[PDB]
Amino acid sequence: ALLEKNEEARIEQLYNLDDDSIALKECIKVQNYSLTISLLIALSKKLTNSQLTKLLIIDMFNNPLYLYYMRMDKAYLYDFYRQTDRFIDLAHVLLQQGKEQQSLHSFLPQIKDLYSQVQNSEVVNNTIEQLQRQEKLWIYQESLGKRFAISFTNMTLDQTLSKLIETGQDKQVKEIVKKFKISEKKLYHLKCKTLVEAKKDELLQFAQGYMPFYTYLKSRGDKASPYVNMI
Amino acid sequence: MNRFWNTKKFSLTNADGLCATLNEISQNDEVLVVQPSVLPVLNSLLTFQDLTQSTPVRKITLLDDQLSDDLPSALGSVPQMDLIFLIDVRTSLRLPPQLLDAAQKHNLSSLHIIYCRWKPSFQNTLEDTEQWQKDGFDLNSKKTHFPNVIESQLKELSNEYTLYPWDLLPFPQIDENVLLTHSLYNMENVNMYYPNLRSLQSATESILVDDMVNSLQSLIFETNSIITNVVSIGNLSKRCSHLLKKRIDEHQTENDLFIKGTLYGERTNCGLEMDLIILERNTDPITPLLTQLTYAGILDDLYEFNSGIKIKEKDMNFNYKEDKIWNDLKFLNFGSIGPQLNKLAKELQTQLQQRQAFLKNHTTLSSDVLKVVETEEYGSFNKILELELEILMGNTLNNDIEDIILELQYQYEVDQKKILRLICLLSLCKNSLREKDYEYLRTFMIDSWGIEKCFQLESLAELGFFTSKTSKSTRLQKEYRYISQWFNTVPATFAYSGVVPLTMRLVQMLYDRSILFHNYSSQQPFILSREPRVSQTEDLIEQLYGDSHAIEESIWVPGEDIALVVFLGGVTMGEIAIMKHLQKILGKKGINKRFIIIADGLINGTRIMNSIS
Repeated sequence: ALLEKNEEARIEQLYNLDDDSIALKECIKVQNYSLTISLLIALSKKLTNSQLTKLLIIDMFNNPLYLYYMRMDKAYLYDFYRQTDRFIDLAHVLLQQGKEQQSLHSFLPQIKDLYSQVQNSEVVNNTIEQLQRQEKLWIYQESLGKRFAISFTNMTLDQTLSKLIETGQDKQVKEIVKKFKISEKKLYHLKCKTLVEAKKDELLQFAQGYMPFYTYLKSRGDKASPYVNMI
Repeated sequence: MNRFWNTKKFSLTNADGLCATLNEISQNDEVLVVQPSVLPVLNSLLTFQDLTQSTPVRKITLLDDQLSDDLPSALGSVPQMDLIFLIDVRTSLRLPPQLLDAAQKHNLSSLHIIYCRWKPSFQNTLEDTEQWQKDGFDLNSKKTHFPNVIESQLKELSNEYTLYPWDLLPFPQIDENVLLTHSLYNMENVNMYYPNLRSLQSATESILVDDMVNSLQSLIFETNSIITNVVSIGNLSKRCSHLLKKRIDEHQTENDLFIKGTLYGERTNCGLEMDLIILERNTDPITPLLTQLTYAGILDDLYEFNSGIKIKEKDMNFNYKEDKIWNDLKFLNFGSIGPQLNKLAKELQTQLQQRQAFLKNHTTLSSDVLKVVETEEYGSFNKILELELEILMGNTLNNDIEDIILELQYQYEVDQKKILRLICLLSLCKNSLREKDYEYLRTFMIDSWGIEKCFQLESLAELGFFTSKTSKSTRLQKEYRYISQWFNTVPATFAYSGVVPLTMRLVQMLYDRSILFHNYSSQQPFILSREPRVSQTEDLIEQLYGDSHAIEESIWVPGEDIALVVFLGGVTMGEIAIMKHLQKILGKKGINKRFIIIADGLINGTRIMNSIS
């Protein structure tokens, strides 16, 4: 049967002979990728419904073709990944699922555990250190966000810092600097960045930076007399 | 058409076939239902007035979940004759669920759908007249096929399966010279080359290469051409060339191999040459990210072209087959548009009103574009240009880069995409970045743009765009300051920051080793060769890619010009501008050729950034 030269008649005969374990190899050898998905659909519908995974572990190797076919179901993609023990795939799938309904911190502990107990690489070590930093940020956000009812949730450092600078808490807003090792250069002309965006001149008493803030005051808005001749 | 590629002649066949099918549906009042992704392509081919006059259809709609609520409003109303859906299943191998839910709920009594496919040239004009009843039923097609393809999943409701295979072959839209095939996006707006899920790359790549090979086979068999020389570049191009060769050598009919013996053959030839130089976008990720300076490039990265060549904000069409003002200004530099427009306006004063309307619209659009370039974060459009020009030649110092990256981060407001593209270019230009800067750059990125940015910087850190100093897919592992010595990219050039694209010189070297003669040359096999050849140019490309096997040269025949330079991975439209310059300069030098640029879909920097997200 396999000596045919029609690319469809021999595919039909091999499957019709009940030797449905070699036609897949021929199909992936010819690289049609259009009849193969049809063959998978036909073969899945007539069997115990549980030996598909058994066939796909040994045969077809990884070749995520059928996985790509089921990408918008989110149900069949779960149990197969769980059984195959592809924990990275499960973590990415649940990450994408959380990305949908504007909620990522809810799924964060799972990533903290899925990427945990991996013992396979060192970039994952950097990822889990970043996750530890995120957890420290979250616990500090909860600590500082509950003293005053200002409705602090999610957001990033700069988003929190920008509103924190207004009505700033001295010796507390700079307290996080030593905890997170914030760069000195970035924070210099940032308080003015967060102030003059609204209606006002604290930079005048900020003389304790460098060149750029001259242009920044020149950019936004008059009153060019401050700090004319510091150089 | 007939060995002379009349590109505009390709347009008529698709329209004629669609009109014939729609008029053969039923002689009544019809309502058309079109998939959202394929509708812009159809509107770019058939106008609404022509569609109404040629066939009795009087309504067009869209596949949406809104139709489910409108099933009792829109579907319940009208329905004079039937409902004819139109779907695209060439990729993603899955019918949209909208029709599945609408069939069972509204309970349609007549289901007819249209599915697109490439032209089956192997059907060879129905193969005469079935050989006088197959010489007594000696041949038959009943059950001599698999029960169904893809649509086998449709086995519910009724038996109303009046499928209709509308044919489709590539046709040019943006310009006469360049055709375009839409195989780089799915129905979910996911990139076909850079998907946002790092678990299924191999299958997606295989599907893309298969579809590209199918389209090339369709065009080749339609035009009746005989490829003689192939210059494959990269890894994927090797598989593409081998698959195309096998498929051509298998499915070809008779009565042409006899011609293949007469033409060409042994001990003789007839002086006909076609070339099939193939490239991959991953080979040169240096120049999909630079800032566009040509008119259509500037108009493109600020307002994204859809599947059809048009824009949402404006109303006038940019089609070249009815207007000539757009023909002479599309690819010119932005600076040389004003005075040219002034001269065009002043010359008509001494001297039909359609021309006046066209020039007025062009003047208004140019004024609006010029106004929006400035006053919108003033200086950024130029500052990015100076920074890119400084980086390309190489002036990075010790830790000074961290000062300038945040210099325009919040002094002038700017989008995330510009910063990400610029930092990717920074990390790619030097071919390596040390281990003492990621710890700060990644920290600042995750600090300023949320927590999900770590996933982006991790996923993007394996395709080669974001690599660290401490089945290869043909990455690039050579310093760019070296490439500025062998090649003369930085001195003739436009549409960029005065830099020649790397693909430009890669194709230049195949026919004339002049710039390669000035630097790194003591002897060459030739100076002006008509046929494409690669010899004594291995070591330079051995170190450039880490393997002396990316270059492939194939001769098929044993023994003025049409060159098919396909582009697997999108076309940065600035390359199209320099392709015409190449054609002109080569024709001036003595070698006369014609270039057709096959594209799988326009690609651009920002359009890439949403892809890997």
